[PDB]
Order: sequence, then structure tokens, then C-alpha cells
Amino acid sequence: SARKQNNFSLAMKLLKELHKESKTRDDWLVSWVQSYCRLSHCRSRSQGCSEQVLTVLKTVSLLDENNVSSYLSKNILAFRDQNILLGTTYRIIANALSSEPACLAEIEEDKARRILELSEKVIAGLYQRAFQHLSEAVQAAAGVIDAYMTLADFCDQQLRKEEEQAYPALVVEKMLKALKLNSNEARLKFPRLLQIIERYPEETLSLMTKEISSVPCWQFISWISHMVALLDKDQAVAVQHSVEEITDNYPQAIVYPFIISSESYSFKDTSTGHKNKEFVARIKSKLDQGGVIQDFINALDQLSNPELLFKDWSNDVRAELAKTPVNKKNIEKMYERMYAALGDPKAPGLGAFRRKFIQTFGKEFDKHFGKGGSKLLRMKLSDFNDITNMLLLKMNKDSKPPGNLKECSPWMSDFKVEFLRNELEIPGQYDGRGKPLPEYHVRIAGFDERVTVMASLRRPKRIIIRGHDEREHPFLVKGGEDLRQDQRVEQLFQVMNGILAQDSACSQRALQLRTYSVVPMTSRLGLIEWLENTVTLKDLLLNTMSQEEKAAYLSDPRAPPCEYKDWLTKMSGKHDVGAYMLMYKGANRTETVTSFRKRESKVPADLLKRAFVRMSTSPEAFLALRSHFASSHALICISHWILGIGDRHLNNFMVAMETGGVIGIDFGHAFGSATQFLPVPELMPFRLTRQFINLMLPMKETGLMYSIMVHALRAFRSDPGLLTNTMDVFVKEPSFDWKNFEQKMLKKGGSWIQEINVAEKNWYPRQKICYAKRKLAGANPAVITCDELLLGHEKAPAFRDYVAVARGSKDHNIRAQEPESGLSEETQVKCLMDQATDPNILGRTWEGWEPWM
Repeated sequence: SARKQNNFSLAMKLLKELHKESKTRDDWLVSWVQSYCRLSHCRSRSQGCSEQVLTVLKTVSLLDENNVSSYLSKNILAFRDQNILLGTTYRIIANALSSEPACLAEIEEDKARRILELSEKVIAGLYQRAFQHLSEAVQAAAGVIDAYMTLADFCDQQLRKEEEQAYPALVVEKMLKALKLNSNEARLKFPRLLQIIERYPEETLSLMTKEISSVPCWQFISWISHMVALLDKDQAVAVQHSVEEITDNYPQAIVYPFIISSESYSFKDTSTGHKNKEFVARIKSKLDQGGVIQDFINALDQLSNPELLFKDWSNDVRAELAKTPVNKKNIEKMYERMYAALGDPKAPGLGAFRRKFIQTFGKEFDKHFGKGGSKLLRMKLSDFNDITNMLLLKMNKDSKPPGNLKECSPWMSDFKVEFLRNELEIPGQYDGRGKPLPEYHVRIAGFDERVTVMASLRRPKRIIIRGHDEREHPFLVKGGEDLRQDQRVEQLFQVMNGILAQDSACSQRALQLRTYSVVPMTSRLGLIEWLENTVTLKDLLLNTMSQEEKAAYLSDPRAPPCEYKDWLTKMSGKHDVGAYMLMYKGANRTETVTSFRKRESKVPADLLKRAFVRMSTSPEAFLALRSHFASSHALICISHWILGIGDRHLNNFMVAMETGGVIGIDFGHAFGSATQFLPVPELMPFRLTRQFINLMLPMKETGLMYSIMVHALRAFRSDPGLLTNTMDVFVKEPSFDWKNFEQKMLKKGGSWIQEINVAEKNWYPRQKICYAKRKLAGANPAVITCDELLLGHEKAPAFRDYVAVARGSKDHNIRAQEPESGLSEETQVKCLMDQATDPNILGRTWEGWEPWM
């Protein structure tokens, strides 16, 4: 327990006094020495390179002492554990030696000759010794999976070194055998096998096809979206039986991934290309056999507004016809896909699903298609696509609020619970991690009549659909948005808080990210759970202000917004977006900080404190509200900095007014992209402004937001691997690229209007992982931000000014006083906080980010 809780030197103090009473009787000295080895490894984990060896040669001197002539001689359990321990010690020494330039030979010659038993030659010998010891261990529930996983990750990290042998033949089988019983760590490490297969198509293919059949089926649902997209391309024979039997056993965790993968499909003209076509046809035929999932998706499609759908269509055509002058036989097929459920006034029939508004849309916009069908369908010339925006204006002028009745979708409204029909099985379940029980999963037995529309620049609708469990499950249907990235970041947060719940430092504080289920049934149509009793942070700040204060904030051009705009346009001379380009060089640190402080001194300081004290009615529960708010916000801030998540404006943050916890949404920039592909880069690692500092104003910010961030960062960086492997899987996913990045950017407006072609090479889906590993293994956040600016804002005339303002001044801004790498957790988080609260950075950020509040 002491070793588990990181409370070191207490296990040492007790083991020193327990050493004598361990060799008098057998079957105890082996356990004593193995615990000593585990303690030494754990202590060496959190130490420097020079001291890492000095604390592991001592144990190996003691571990080799008290030799095999004991209970260890033959019970093939102590032997296996000891082999694992020797392998771990040797690999630790090898990693410590190799990480440095091998200039660690400043220790006394005694240790030099002690480690010289078996330059690069000794390193290779140590690696070989570790490999042999691990092989000996694996040659022999719990206690056996450990050796399998140890050898597997050893081989994986050895192979990863070559990216910048017989290991692939080993690791695949050695980890599939472990996963066969139960292994969540290998479950999260599964797509590394896919990367191995892509790297070594000539080996282990038949090995997997023979081995993957033995594994239980339900351990694959958590990664089914990778396999379904995999079988589209080559190497589909690697795993095809598992998909077939999983769509046989559980034909509900496959339908949506299959639909999204089959929306964009590919094949080959060879025998292999001709192969798997019958397979995918058979899978699609055995699925949707009742034709009810497609009916549900079509019914939900009518719920989405048509105005923003046509806006997305206009963006798509104005991008394709412009950037692809030689595009052929694409505009007509997209024209019919758009006609499928939106175009014709005579939709009744195949179109169907009367809405009284889409049919009203089939009453004014209908047959306004001369321009359209009569010309672009025949000559197919681009002509001018900007002569269609007044059409959108015309349909927007009649943007009546729908949803007064559910009769806007007849299938939705009269969805009686019909008898045996291959029932719907409401999306969101099938999370993996255990035996699924589809008989216990809830199913929808009726949709609520009342439907309300939110306000998020897309106007998503809220449905209050019921369930067969006699419960009411609210949901928020999102139309026209690809939710695959949201699913990926939610899985990332799941593994993140799983890591967070595996250390006494963070588990004692009950540190846990709050996640909401996200499930996209198809492209441009997904469901995100609508959490109950939550208030957006911006609304919580606004509504708690006095009426006069709110009026003076939204008007009276002395308020921070208009004053900031006037300051920018006066310092730069431009009244348009992008004036920051010349505004950055237009001021020094002193003028910027003085102006920022003057502008920030307008909004009330204790607005958050007033909001928290206005819904407590007790000095005894207000403290327990503020504490929870601060703790959760700090945790999500450090977690967001671990990834590249940016664009943390007020509307994204939601605070659960019931209990004070904070949640984040709208992960539109999964990895570092808020500081690269924008007119104005976001230089703050996270959000920490005056309303967060003054929430505990009589008590400096280094009190509660500091220890929480330190503990979370230590928990993340002390156990790399699972998190790093998951991020590497996500970045290399082929649905995450600049084919949908620009799509979701044009889904919004104003920020990063997409007109570029050379930058498509500037995506670099290989440096994101390098930067994440650097900032996770210890790196100055200023250095990381400067590197991101260098990558994304190359040959920019203001790039030098950007790096200068993101670096520091050596008189303040502690974030530039430390080595560029090898930082400790406390110093790293201090640099994070200083960058977040630097007035210079906040004073020259995007206006919409609202830096003042």
C-alpha cells in the first residue's frame, strides 16, 4: 500500500526493520526481495537520470544475492515474477543510459564496472538481457497477464524507436493472449496492432487471423469504428470474421459505424478488391433487415432545420467549384443527394415525413430551381456561385420557430411501440468494458410531443424521448455536424479519468472529468446527451449582474468590448478582423499591460463570488460550492492543456448550477490547432481570468488551483503509454485530416475562412504526437507554443513578434527563466499559470474569446 500511495521512505523504513525477519523462514525472503525490487522501480520512476541508475544497481546487487537456492528454486511463480523484475530493472537502466547522450559516466568506476558486465555495445547487451529475461518470464486471471503485457509493451517501445526483427511476431500474440481473458490496458492499446499491420503487411497477418478468432467478441466494440473503416481498404482479410460475428451477435453497436464508414467507400479492381465486396454486401443485407434504423435516421433528419443545411450546401459548392476547376461527375451526384430529402415539393412518397415547414419550404423555395436544375445540371459550368446568397437570405427572412408540435415528423410523433419489429435500441450504449446485456439496454417506446430549439449558431433541437424503462431521457440532436471528433475526445477523456482514478494523490481529491455520451448515427447527424440542470458560464456571469451593470456592459462604449475594439483599431489603424497582425508590433509590454489593466478594472471583480453567494443562503455550503468549482475547473484546465484543446471561450464552459461543477463542450480543435490555423493564434494554454482569480480573492491562486493541477499533471506524466498510444491512434485515424477540418471550420463563420492549398501539406499528422510527448515528458509551455507558431505561422512577418510575446521578458514572466526541457511538474505548472495569467498575452487575444472576464 505504501508503494501504491507513493509515500516513499515509509515502506523503506518498515522494510529495513522487516529485513531481518525474512530469511529465517523460507517463502518470505522471495516476497521481501520482490517487494524491494518493486519499491526500487517505483522510486526510480520519479527521479533524475543520474540517480536512476544509482538506486537500481543497489537492488540488483541485493537481488542477485540470496540466490535461487530457496523457494524460488522451483515453483514457477517466483521464477516468473523475478524474471519480470530483472527485465524491468535492465530496461530501466537501458532507457536511462540511452535517453542521455551517454555522458553519464561521471560516477565512480565501481558502478561503471558493475554496469559494464553486459558505449553502444553495453546498451545492446542490456537490451538483449532484458529481452531474454522477459522471454523467460512469459515462457511460464492475474499474475500471468502481467508478463504478457510487459513483453508486449517492451516490444512496442523498442519498435517505436526505429520509427525515428522478431518483435512484431511476438507482441501481437502475446497481447492477444492477455486480452483473451481480460485486459483493459491492451483493449486501449488495440489499434497499435493495426499500425503494426500497416507497417508490416508481410508478417503476423495470418497469425492474427488464426489468433483473433479465439478472443471474445465483446472486447472489440470499443474500437469497432477503426475496424469498419479498415475493411474498406486493403488488409480486410486480417479481421473479417469478427465483424460478421459481432453484427450477428449485437446488430446495434455496428449499424452507425457501418453507415458512417459506408458513406465514403473505396475498393480495388484486383481479386482482393473484388473480394470483400460480397462480404460487405452480405453485412449490409443482414443489417437493416427490418428497415427501421434507416427510418429512424430519416425521421431524425427532418428535425434539422433546412436553412443551415442549405448554408452548408452553399459552402460545399462554393468551395468545390472554385478549388477544383476540373472537377467532373461530382456536382450532379451531390445535387441528387441534396434533392433526396430537401429539394422537390413533391417529396411525399420517398421524401415523406410532413413537417409543415419543409413542406412550407416546399411551398416558397419549391420550383425556384430554374437557376439550378435547368443550367448547372446541363452545362455543369461553375459560372458564379455567389449569386445564390440572396436565396438563403430569402429563406432566412421566414425563419419561423418550429417544434410547437412533434407532428413536424410523423414517424417521430406516432411512434407507437409496435410488436416485434427489431426494436430501436436507443443509441449511446455499448461502451465495451464487460459483457454486454442487450436485454437490459433501454429502448425507445415513444417520443415526447414537446420539442424545444437551443441557440448555438446551429439551433440544435432538444428531444425528450422516452424509454421502455419508464424513464425520460433528454437528448440534443445535432444536424450537419460530424461528431466523430467529439467521440474521439470523449474517449480520450474516458481514458484520462481512468488514469486519474489510479493514484492516491488524485483519487483522494476525487478528481474526475465529467463526460457526456456522444453518438453520431451518421455523418451530419448525431446525438449528444443534454445534461440536466446546467447553465452556460456566460449566462451565469451575465444574469447575476445588476440590470444597470448589464446595460453598461452591453452598451455605453466604455465597456471592455467596445473599448478593446477601439483600442485595437486606433493602435493598428484598421477596423476589420485581422488588425491584430499590425497591432502586435504597435505596442510594447508596458502600454499593453496598462491598457489591459485599465479595461479590466471596469467589470465587477466579485461577479463569480456574487453569483455563488446568491444561490447558497449559507456560509456553510457556499464554501463547498466554491471549492468544487475551483477544483473541477483546475482539473479540466490541466487536462485540456495536455491535449491541444483551445478556443476556450465562455459559451463552451458550462457550470452545473446544481452542484457547482464545471464541464466543457464543443471540442472543435482536438489537438493543437487554436494557435496554428487562425488569423490570431490563441497563446494561452487554458482559460484563467480575473473572474477565476478573484473567486478566492483573499487567498492567492497558488492555493487550490495549484495543488490540483500539480497532482493531475503528475498522474498524467508518471504513466505514459495508454494515453500516448490513444492519442497516436486518434491522430493517425484517416477521418481526422484537412478533408473535414476545413469542413467543420466552414460550418462556422468569421474565424479562419478557408482559402489555401499549400497548407494542406502543413497539417503534419506526425508532429502533433511529438509535441504532445514533449509537453507530457517535460517541456516549457512557452517553447511548445513557439514551436506550434513556427510550424503553423511559417514565413509570417509577425512571427518573430509572436514568439517574442509568447516567450517572456526575463524580468517577469517566469515561463522564460527555466531550461527548455526537463522541467519538474511544479515548475511546469507554474509556467502554465504564468502564461495563462500573463496580462501581455490576454491583452492581445481574439475579441470573441472575451479576455477581460
